[PDB]
Amino acid sequence: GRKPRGRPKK
DNA sequence: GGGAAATTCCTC
DNA sequence: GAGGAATTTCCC
Repeated sequence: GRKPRGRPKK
């Protein structure tokens, strides 16, 4: 749904 | 535990 | 519709 603002996971 | 980068969400 | 701005995570 709504993905917060951040750097992708490893 | 600090500095740097990627993707996302919103406006015009 | 494309660009600009804000927030979060990773490596050493």
